[PDB]
Amino acid sequence: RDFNNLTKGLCTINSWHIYGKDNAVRIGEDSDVLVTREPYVSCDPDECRFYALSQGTTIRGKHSNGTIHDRSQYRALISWPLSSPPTVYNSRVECIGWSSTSCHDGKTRMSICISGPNNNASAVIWYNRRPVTEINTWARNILRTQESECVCHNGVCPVVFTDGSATGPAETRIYYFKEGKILKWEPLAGTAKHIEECSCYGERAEITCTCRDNWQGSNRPVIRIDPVAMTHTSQYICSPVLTDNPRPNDPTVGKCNDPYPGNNNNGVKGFSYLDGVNTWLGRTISIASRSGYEMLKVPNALTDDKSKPTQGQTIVLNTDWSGYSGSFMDYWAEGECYRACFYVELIRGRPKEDKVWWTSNSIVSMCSSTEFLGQWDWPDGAKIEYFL
Amino acid sequence: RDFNNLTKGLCTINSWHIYGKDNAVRIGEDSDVLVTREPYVSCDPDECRFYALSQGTTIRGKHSNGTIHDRSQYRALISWPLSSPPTVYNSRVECIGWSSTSCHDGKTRMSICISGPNNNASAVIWYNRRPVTEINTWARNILRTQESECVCHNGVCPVVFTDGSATGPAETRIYYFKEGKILKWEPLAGTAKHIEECSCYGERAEITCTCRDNWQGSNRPVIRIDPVAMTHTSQYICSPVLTDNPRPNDPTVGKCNDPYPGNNNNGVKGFSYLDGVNTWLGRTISIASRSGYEMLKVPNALTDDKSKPTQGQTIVLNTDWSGYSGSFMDYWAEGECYRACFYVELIRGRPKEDKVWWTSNSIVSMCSSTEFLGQWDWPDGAKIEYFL
Amino acid sequence: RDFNNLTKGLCTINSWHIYGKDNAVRIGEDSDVLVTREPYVSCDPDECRFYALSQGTTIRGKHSNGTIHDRSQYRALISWPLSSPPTVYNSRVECIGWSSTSCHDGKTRMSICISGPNNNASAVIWYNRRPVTEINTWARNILRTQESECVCHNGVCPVVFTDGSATGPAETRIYYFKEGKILKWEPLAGTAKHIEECSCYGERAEITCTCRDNWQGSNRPVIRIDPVAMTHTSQYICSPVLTDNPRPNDPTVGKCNDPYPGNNNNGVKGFSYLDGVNTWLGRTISIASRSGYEMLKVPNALTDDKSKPTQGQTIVLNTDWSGYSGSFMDYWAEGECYRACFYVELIRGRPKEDKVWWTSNSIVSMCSSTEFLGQWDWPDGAKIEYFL
Amino acid sequence: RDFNNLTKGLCTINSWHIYGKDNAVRIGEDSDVLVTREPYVSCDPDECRFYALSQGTTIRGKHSNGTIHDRSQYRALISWPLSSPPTVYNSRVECIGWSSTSCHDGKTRMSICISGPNNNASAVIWYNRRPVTEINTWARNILRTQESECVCHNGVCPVVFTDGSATGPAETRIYYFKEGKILKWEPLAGTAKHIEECSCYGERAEITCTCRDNWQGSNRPVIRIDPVAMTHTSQYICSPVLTDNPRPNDPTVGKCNDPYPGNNNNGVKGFSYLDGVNTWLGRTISIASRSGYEMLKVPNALTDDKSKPTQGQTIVLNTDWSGYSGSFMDYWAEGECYRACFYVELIRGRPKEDKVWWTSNSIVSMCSSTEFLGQWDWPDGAKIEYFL
Ligand SMILES: *[C@@H]1O[C@H](CO)[C@@H](O[C@@H]2O[C@H](CO)[C@@H](O[C@@H]3O[C@H](CO[C@H]4O[C@H](CO)[C@@H](O)[C@H](O[C@H]5O[C@H](CO)[C@@H](O)[C@H](O)[C@@H]5O)[C@@H]4O)[C@@H](O)[C@H](O[C@H]4O[C@H](CO)[C@@H](O)[C@H](O)[C@@H]4O[C@H]4O[C@H](CO)[C@@H](O)[C@H](O)[C@@H]4O[C@H]4O[C@H](CO)[C@@H](O)[C@H](O)[C@@H]4O)[C@@H]3O)[C@H](O)[C@H]2NC(C)=O)[C@H](O)[C@H]1NC(C)=O
Ligand SMILES: *[C@@H]1O[C@H](CO)[C@@H](O[C@@H]2O[C@H](CO)[C@@H](O[C@@H]3O[C@H](CO[C@H]4O[C@H](CO)[C@@H](O)[C@H](O[C@H]5O[C@H](CO)[C@@H](O)[C@H](O)[C@@H]5O)[C@@H]4O)[C@@H](O)[C@H](O[C@H]4O[C@H](CO)[C@@H](O)[C@H](O)[C@@H]4O[C@H]4O[C@H](CO)[C@@H](O)[C@H](O)[C@@H]4O[C@H]4O[C@H](CO)[C@@H](O)[C@H](O)[C@@H]4O)[C@@H]3O)[C@H](O)[C@H]2NC(C)=O)[C@H](O)[C@H]1NC(C)=O
Ligand SMILES: *[C@@H]1O[C@H](CO)[C@@H](O[C@@H]2O[C@H](CO)[C@@H](O[C@@H]3O[C@H](CO[C@H]4O[C@H](CO)[C@@H](O)[C@H](O[C@H]5O[C@H](CO)[C@@H](O)[C@H](O)[C@@H]5O)[C@@H]4O)[C@@H](O)[C@H](O[C@H]4O[C@H](CO)[C@@H](O)[C@H](O)[C@@H]4O[C@H]4O[C@H](CO)[C@@H](O)[C@H](O)[C@@H]4O[C@H]4O[C@H](CO)[C@@H](O)[C@H](O)[C@@H]4O)[C@@H]3O)[C@H](O)[C@H]2NC(C)=O)[C@H](O)[C@H]1NC(C)=O
Ligand SMILES: *[C@@H]1O[C@H](CO)[C@@H](O[C@@H]2O[C@H](CO)[C@@H](O[C@@H]3O[C@H](CO[C@H]4O[C@H](CO)[C@@H](O)[C@H](O[C@H]5O[C@H](CO)[C@@H](O)[C@H](O)[C@@H]5O)[C@@H]4O)[C@@H](O)[C@H](O[C@H]4O[C@H](CO)[C@@H](O)[C@H](O)[C@@H]4O[C@H]4O[C@H](CO)[C@@H](O)[C@H](O)[C@@H]4O[C@H]4O[C@H](CO)[C@@H](O)[C@H](O)[C@@H]4O)[C@@H]3O)[C@H](O)[C@H]2NC(C)=O)[C@H](O)[C@H]1NC(C)=O
Ligand SMILES: *[C@@H]1O[C@H](CO)[C@@H](O[C@@H]2O[C@H](CO)[C@@H](O)[C@H](O)[C@H]2NC(C)=O)[C@H](O)[C@H]1NC(C)=O
Ligand SMILES: CC(=O)N[C@@H]1[C@@H](O)[C@@H](F)[C@](F)(C(=O)O)O[C@H]1[C@H](O)[C@H](O)CO
Ligand SMILES: CC(=O)N[C@@H]1[C@@H](O)[C@@H](F)[C@](F)(C(=O)O)O[C@H]1[C@H](O)[C@H](O)CO
Ligand SMILES: CC(=O)N[C@@H]1[C@@H](O)[C@@H](F)[C@](F)(C(=O)O)O[C@H]1[C@H](O)[C@H](O)CO
Ligand SMILES: CC(=O)N[C@@H]1[C@@H](O)[C@@H](F)[C@](F)(C(=O)O)O[C@H]1[C@H](O)[C@H](O)CO
Ligand SMILES: [Ca+2]
Ligand SMILES: [Ca+2]
Ligand SMILES: [Ca+2]
Ligand SMILES: [Ca+2]
Repeated sequence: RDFNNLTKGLCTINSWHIYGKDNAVRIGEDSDVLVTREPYVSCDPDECRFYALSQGTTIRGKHSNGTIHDRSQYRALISWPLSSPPTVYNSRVECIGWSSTSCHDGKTRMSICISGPNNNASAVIWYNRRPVTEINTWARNILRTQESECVCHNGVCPVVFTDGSATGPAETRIYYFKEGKILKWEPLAGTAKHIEECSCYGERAEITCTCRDNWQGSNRPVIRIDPVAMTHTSQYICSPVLTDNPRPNDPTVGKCNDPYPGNNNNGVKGFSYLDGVNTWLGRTISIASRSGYEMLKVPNALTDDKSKPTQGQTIVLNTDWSGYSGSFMDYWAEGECYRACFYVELIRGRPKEDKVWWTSNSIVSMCSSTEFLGQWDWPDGAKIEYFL
Repeated sequence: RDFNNLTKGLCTINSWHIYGKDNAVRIGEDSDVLVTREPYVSCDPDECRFYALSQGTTIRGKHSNGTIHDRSQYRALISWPLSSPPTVYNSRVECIGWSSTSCHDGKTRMSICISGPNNNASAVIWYNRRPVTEINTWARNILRTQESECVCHNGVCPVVFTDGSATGPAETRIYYFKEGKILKWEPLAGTAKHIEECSCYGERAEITCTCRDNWQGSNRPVIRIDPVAMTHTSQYICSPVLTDNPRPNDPTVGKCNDPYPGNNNNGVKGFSYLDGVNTWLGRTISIASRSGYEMLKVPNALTDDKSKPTQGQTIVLNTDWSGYSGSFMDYWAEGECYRACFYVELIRGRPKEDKVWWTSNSIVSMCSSTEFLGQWDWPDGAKIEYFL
Repeated sequence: RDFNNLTKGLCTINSWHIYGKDNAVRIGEDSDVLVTREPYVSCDPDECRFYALSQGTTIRGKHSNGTIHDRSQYRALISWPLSSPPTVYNSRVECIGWSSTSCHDGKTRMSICISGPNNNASAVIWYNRRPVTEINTWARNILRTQESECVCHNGVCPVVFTDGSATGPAETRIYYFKEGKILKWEPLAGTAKHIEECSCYGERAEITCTCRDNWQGSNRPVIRIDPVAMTHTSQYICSPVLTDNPRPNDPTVGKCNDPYPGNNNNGVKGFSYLDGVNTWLGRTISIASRSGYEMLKVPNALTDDKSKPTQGQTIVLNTDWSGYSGSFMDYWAEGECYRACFYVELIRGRPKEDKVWWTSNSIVSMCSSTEFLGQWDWPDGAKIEYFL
Repeated sequence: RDFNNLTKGLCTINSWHIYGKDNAVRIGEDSDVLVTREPYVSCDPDECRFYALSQGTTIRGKHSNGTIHDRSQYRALISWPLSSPPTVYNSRVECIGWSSTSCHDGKTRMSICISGPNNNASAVIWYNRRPVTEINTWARNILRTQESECVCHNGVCPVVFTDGSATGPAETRIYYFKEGKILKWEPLAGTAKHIEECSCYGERAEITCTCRDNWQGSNRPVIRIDPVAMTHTSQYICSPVLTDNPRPNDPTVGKCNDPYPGNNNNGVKGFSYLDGVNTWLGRTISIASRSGYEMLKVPNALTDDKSKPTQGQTIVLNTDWSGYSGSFMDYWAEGECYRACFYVELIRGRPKEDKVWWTSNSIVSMCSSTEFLGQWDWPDGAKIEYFL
């Protein structure tokens, strides 16, 4: 009924508790589970749901062959109930396309899907489950967006798009939507040199996005957005605890205003919570592949170029596959503070498990606790041999 | 709560954006997807849904053998959520029969199914999901209707029926319903010589239907209906851009008040938006079979017998199957104008793909954008070899 | 919100239009459809649904072997949306048992299931989806009830039960429920000599039930109930158009107050609408087995022992299986009169189709039209060979 | 809208009537039914549902191999509609973990799942389907809880947890929750020597729990809780009718304040209704394995150490498998008293049926009748040979 406002700060993060897990690849071995990738989580005022890009086939279906490809006419943003698997019978299609974001502004949901050939893509912006605005490609090279939820404040929902090269300068724009209409857009500013796949959260009337510099950086770019002024800035996480993948080994000193070098032309969607001493970074455990997942408390990671971990939690062991990770919060929970949450995509099949013809994923998701909770690890759990 | 009134004009159509796609044949290769044909789309005030005639069997079921036949006791109008596939578990049966139409008047939904042997068919008119009126065959030769949504204005929902020959003069009637009760009916008037399968839209208190002349015309007949006076007229699209299928090659000058000759006794359901310079026509790309699909901006197509395209958009490549197409709009969207939409049925299996015993379809649907958006093509996406 | 009152008479019945058909055995050949029998239809104020006794297994499941048996611990009254099939995923369990009835009183639904061994059965009466009353067997020989909907008037819902022999005198009782509580019960009165499986309808504050005399009668017993006085009487349909099965050939004169002889110890659930000249009887076409189904207009069938048909309609051809049939009406439809409806169970598998190990059914249902509509036939449609 | 208060006493229990049965293993032989164990039943004000711990795989899925294990990352508390099976498509995930409880306080539902390795487990307390409180392991040895519903009074919902050895003294705590927040907790008091898996019910402002002494007792410990004072006590059922499993033969005199010896280090979740002369105890019929299930009326079982049965009812024959059993009541039923209900888990597969690689269960549930109803037996009904 009223637009949500980001009026709280982050709760104190002392560990992470289990929130949701769908076991999709395990279940889908013998039931009608859609092939997906690029999942995330997003809340409405009365319900939190899982989101992902469907590949328009089941896992056991013969059409799962070739689902390593990212962009086809058979993809769609779907959502489904928390910790269920994305099945043919319980998945709701939000919009058609192969890159997406979605967020609820307190009154209703905006969802954005991009589709088209590489040189001629377009975003359709849906609001209250109707298409309202369309944006054509501006650089004719894979118009793409967050692949995790956007955040709204007083009806204003900023969204980061990038169009242009994955391996060289690109054109990044921040659109400021309200009711699916464009209030304003800006070209990227500040010192981030390449932006993809922003993972975002809102607190005290500011939106923080941790992104992927695909071109040069193994540290992550950060965009900080003021949704009232509709202005933003960008920099990198200063910390030497480097959080992209693949990446070089951690140094002793990071970079604040440039890419930390050592790996070019590659990366993974990731996230952080940047809140002074209450700062936690996610990363794959492996420097070489999307294997393992950990949370590291790195006080002042954003601003301190020598900051190292003071605490940590294993999410996925290094002998298990991970993938994309991103941020969401239940903005509508009761209580004095916003509880940080994240999900990790657990990718299975190709390219690393190539005895199957498909690529898919399941989801694990955690939220922060002010307790110091015991840790477990949360693998996908499927036996690929079963699919042979 | 109030009856809807057609109080807006059409938005400016500068391209088409993707709206819905169900990927049904791909998904149904390995999940419980009903065999269908004759699909369409229709909105309620709070939801838009996919509609089709079920064949009362799944695609992988052995009973899909023989589903090339149009009329059986196993067919029913079903609806299901936008861009989901029509599954056994998520499909709602509207009514029983093998020819249908459906539309929401602002307060509730009217659905019409016709069933029976060829010589003794009957329409049952359902309103608020209860049968209210029944109409017996008047020419004892396949009583049949639109196979796409009707349109209502102030409670009045006109519906075009035809009973009689597919290959010679037939008896076409326009019924004017309100709350499922017949207010009036008229025999066809004006210069259209044969009418089937009207695709209709409403704007500024008038309903425009683009139909199929199965007997003689490769140009399409048009019925224009005044739902307040409850009167109508008919003519043909004047344009030489001919839009039935199969059809002769395009001439330089069309016919306004007679069938454009060259193909007899055949056709496909299609549609147009006829709005002065804002006029767009759909057609299969092939003149010979239901292959490919394009949208052509043909200013004044209705009234100008020399009008040629000034713009276009590919929907389905000519190396992919199409099928029926039709019109719908979300009459309940907020905004100053009605956004034109359409769907294309993508038919698979028999008669052209005859290594399978079944015939089915998936759906793609688009709405108009006031942007000039990049184009993609939208095939069914299924590999028939997988079903062998 | 208010209790429904039977304030209307029957509409004029001039033919029957198709209402619902689930095609369950066809669909269930390759999807998760529950094995059922003893189906019926019943309306709530906002929805009409299909009802049946599940056998607690799918048709393709190995546990369908043996489902020819009527009474097991694996049976339950289920309901599901009109013209859908009873699937594992869309069926709601009303109550547990192997004999049932159900009806909505205008405020909420009463459902009754009987379970137990033959000598120790009990009815549980559910109201607003909670168990409220229980009734123990009184004759220790298969306590059993209607297998089709009950009818309510001002909160009073009479229900006919029989306990005792199927082939000799039994103890039949009429319970008068309100909010699931017993207001009163009576032993059977009038001249009916054996009662099973009453099919009931309500009009002008009276409830009429057409039942099965299993012991001696090939004419059907009738119970007429006054739900305000909570009293009833019974007789037989006088007409020589005999409507049980199996049955002797039709004579020229029937019996009003005794069983019409010729077949002993056998029968089928059936129904009629007894309304002076507006009287229609259902019967299987075959005198020998549950094959075919027709509706016959037999003016004054109840009271005229020489009355013969003046009109008719084929529902199921004599080369197709039928089964149980029963009455229901949408008491909540708008309009000046109650539209008569019925369903026919289309039984497949054992005992007549014994190359399969299972017995199941699909449903067809019709309502009356004041038009003279063309007729079709409505078989189950499944090919048993597909299940071999 | 208001918190529920335990203002009624128990109805008179004169027998048990059938309430719910899901036939899950039968149905799941050929449909997408999740593998489960540790089921229970719990009501909301408008709906009663089945609950269990999923194993994150279907029964026919290859991942069912190994589901004899109790604790994995693939488990979750799920709920589903009464007497449906827990399917992939109709199951709602309450929370992630391998030990649980859940109860509705009149305004909304609290659910609690525990997850983690054996030495580092944690409880997450969800309220209104959001995580609110987390509790870390205190004895670093499988933190575990009830595995059946909790009970609330005026917003206060006590919950029994145990952390520590299964075969020696452990640390049991009673947490008093309100809106998912901890109001208070107490260490176990009174004379019970070991507590696991409390089955609880509420009447006249007191909560009674019948638990499992795994270490020494074949009589059951009882905890009685005052949810207004937030205090409790504990003792054993005095009766010589011993109700754990496995167990020695029944003696003539029981123990009130110590474990009845004869079996060490083993047991089964069970329940009783302790209400003076209106006292009923459940037990497996076999003393040696989880086979058979009966209800025994044992007047004053709680307080009389020589009390023997005066009445009984067979629930499951001794030639059929049983398992866990527990208590629930519909606190929101209308009427002068609370109707006692219980469920029995019918375990199938390993360890006793070891030709299959999986372990799963179905559910049967009964409520009390003030009639003396005939008895049936209620086995799972599945043929294990079908799964070979
Ligand atoms: C029950 O549950 C408990 C809660 O989960 C669990 O306890 C938790 O245990 C985990 C696992 O050990 C702890 O996580 C670690 O935390 C480390 C930080 O803590 C240390 O440093 C602080 C500052 O100097 C100290 O304050 C702190 O001391 C305090 O706490 C102690 C408890 O553990 C207590 O005993 C003390 O008294 C004191 O009060 C403590 O000494 C953190 O450093 C560590 O992360 C690094 O190590 C991991 C390898 O294990 C890496 O995977 C990770 O990436 C980090 O190392 C990498 O990066 C560093 C920073 O850049 C580099 O310096 C390293 O060299 C290393 O770099 C290599 O690896 C990278 C990754 O592959 C690569 O990219 C690089 O290039 C390079 O190759 C870890 O997070 C956790 O904090 C505990 N939580 C709590 C509340 O105690 C308990 O164990 C469970 N109990 C049981 C019985 O099972
Ligand atoms: C990114 O996305 C962009 C947006 O989609 C995309 O640009 C789009 O490109 C398509 C594909 O080319 C364009 O569609 C065509 O539009 C044609 C009309 O435009 C021409 O004519 C106008 C009037 O004379 C001119 O105003 C116009 O010029 C303007 O626009 C230009 C941009 O393209 C620009 O460069 C200029 O500066 C200027 O400002 C332009 O010249 C339209 O004619 C065409 O349709 C015909 O051709 C198709 C074959 O491609 C047929 O399939 C179709 O049916 C039409 O031809 C048939 O029918 C005609 C009419 O009857 C006959 O005359 C023909 O002979 C032919 O008949 C045969 O075929 C029939 C079908 O099988 C058969 O039935 C007959 O019997 C016979 O056999 C097409 O629609 C589109 O408008 C562009 N949109 C926009 C906004 O620009 C861009 O390419 C993408 N970019 C990248 C990098 O990939
Ligand atoms: C398009 O749709 C139309 C609507 O459905 C359809 O027309 C319908 O056609 C059907 C099929 O013929 C009609 O049903 C029959 O109706 C018979 C009654 O009507 C006759 O008798 C009346 C009174 O004497 C006359 O008023 C009436 O005349 C009027 O109507 C005529 C239209 O048909 C018109 O032409 C006239 O001008 C006039 O105005 C008419 O003559 C009815 O008797 C019949 O049922 C019996 O026959 C069936 C066999 O076909 C049996 O299956 C059925 O059980 C009945 O016979 C059995 O029982 C009788 C009574 O006991 C016995 O006397 C018989 O001997 C027989 O008994 C044997 O069989 C039993 C069953 O197996 C067995 O149990 C016994 O032991 C014994 O073995 C049938 O219902 C229908 O009324 C028409 N409806 C309308 C509105 O016209 C039209 O055909 C379709 N059009 C096309 C082009 O396809
Ligand atoms: C239709 O439905 C009817 C309703 O269900 C059904 O009638 C019911 O029948 C059952 C099955 O018989 C009855 O259950 C039993 O009830 C016994 C108690 O009743 C007796 O004792 C009372 C007190 O002394 C008497 O008041 C009572 O008399 C009254 O009622 C009679 C009706 O039956 C009537 O005829 C009389 O006139 C009178 O008015 C009656 O005599 C109860 O004792 C019994 O349970 C024990 O026996 C079972 C074996 O069948 C065990 O499985 C069970 O565990 C109990 O025995 C074990 O434990 C005892 C206590 O500790 C020990 O003393 C025993 O030795 C034994 O111990 C061994 O076994 C244990 C379990 O394995 C093991 O752990 C031990 O270590 C040891 O090895 C049973 O519950 C029921 O009450 C009837 N209900 C009603 C309302 O009548 C009727 O039969 C059905 N009709 C048809 C036609 O099918
Ligand atoms: C059916 O008839 C009964 C009996 O007349 C109606 O019941 C009355 O309803 C009114 C207003 O809702 C009450 O205030 C009276 O107390 C009712 N009872 C009696 C015994 O008079 C009932 O409303 C009618 N049902 C419908 C749908 O109109
Ligand atoms: C799931 C898995 O098996 N992940 C492993 C790690 O356990 C570790 F062994 C590692 F060496 C590493 O990168 O850290 O290799 C990866 C992985 O095999 C490769 O990077 C790519 O093939
Ligand atoms: C899907 C497909 O393959 N469509 C093709 C067109 O690609 C083209 F090649 C064409 F020649 C034509 O009609 O335009 O043939 C049709 C088709 O094969 C036939 O008309 C009928 O068999
Ligand atoms: C479905 C079917 O085939 N029904 C037929 C009728 O078509 C007819 F041929 C008849 F003779 C008859 O009873 O009327 O036989 C029955 C049936 O075969 C038997 O009664 C029992 O086996
Ligand atoms: C289901 C079943 O077959 N249960 C039987 C009882 O019928 C009975 F025979 C009994 F001896 C007994 O314990 O009471 O054995 C058990 C069981 O086989 C074992 O205890 C463990 O293997
Ligand atoms: Ca990078
Ligand atoms: Ca034509
Ligand atoms: Ca009989
Ligand atoms: Ca024990």
